[PDB]
Amino acid sequence: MKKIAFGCDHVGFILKHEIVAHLVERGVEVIDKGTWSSERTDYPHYASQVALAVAGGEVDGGILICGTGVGISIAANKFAGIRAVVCSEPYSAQLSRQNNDTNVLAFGSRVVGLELAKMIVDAWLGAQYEGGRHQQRVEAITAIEQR
Amino acid sequence: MKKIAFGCDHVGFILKHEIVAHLVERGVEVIDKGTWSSERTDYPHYASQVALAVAGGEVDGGILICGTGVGISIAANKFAGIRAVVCSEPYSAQLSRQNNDTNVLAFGSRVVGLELAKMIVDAWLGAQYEGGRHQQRVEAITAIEQ
Repeated sequence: MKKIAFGCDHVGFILKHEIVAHLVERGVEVIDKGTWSSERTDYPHYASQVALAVAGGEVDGGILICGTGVGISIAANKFAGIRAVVCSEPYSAQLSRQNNDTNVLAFGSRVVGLELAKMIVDAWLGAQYEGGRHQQRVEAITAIEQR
Repeated sequence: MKKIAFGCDHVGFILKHEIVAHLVERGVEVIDKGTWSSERTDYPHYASQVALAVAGGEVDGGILICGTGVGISIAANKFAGIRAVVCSEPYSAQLSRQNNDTNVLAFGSRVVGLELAKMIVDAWLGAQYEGGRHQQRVEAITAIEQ
């Protein structure tokens, strides 16, 4: 995860500058997909921008923030080749990389505070997909897509 | 949410008996898609069973349990007509009903303890979808499905 496409709605935006700064500090190139203010806007559009960038290989992964991260991650997961984890603790983030090869992480600005959110990001970026027995399971997910 | 399709893998199974018993205590009729023991099994199959039930209108919603809930909910979200929330607290569950009309709830037997899980289930079951400005956003999720 060297370059990441970032997206958020107006509610997720409250964490944007700090999370972007944290990613730059961790040495990742952030491709910013918006939004750019607290002006009311629709989360599915930003989900699409990040998801398209990840699925099309222009970026290694995506990070998405809304009020809870849930709606924005449901939208992302609708795209083929996207496996998005939403969570409020770092164990789920870490294991989803290890077992599910997640390429998109989401969380909620009204659920997690900033420093917990930073720890979830670190746990996600720090984990490696373990393949092995988990591969046939991940392949089952793809099969669901292409039916 | 009067009829719920339930599914889990062998790790999610550690919460099955008490979560199913709790749904029944709250007057929910549970359609059990398995699994039925702690023998190793693959979570995508139980995701499909629940998703196909919800999508085909056989039940009102779905509940899924694995180690974290994430892989099983990612699988479920790949099905047309499913909006699945995974979480480890009740706020996300509740708001996902209110704003996103979620029809599947997932959580992790290795992430949340039993009584917190019951509270998440209660919040999800008790919340109403509010429609309004949210329907446009939900319609956009469906548009991605095509």
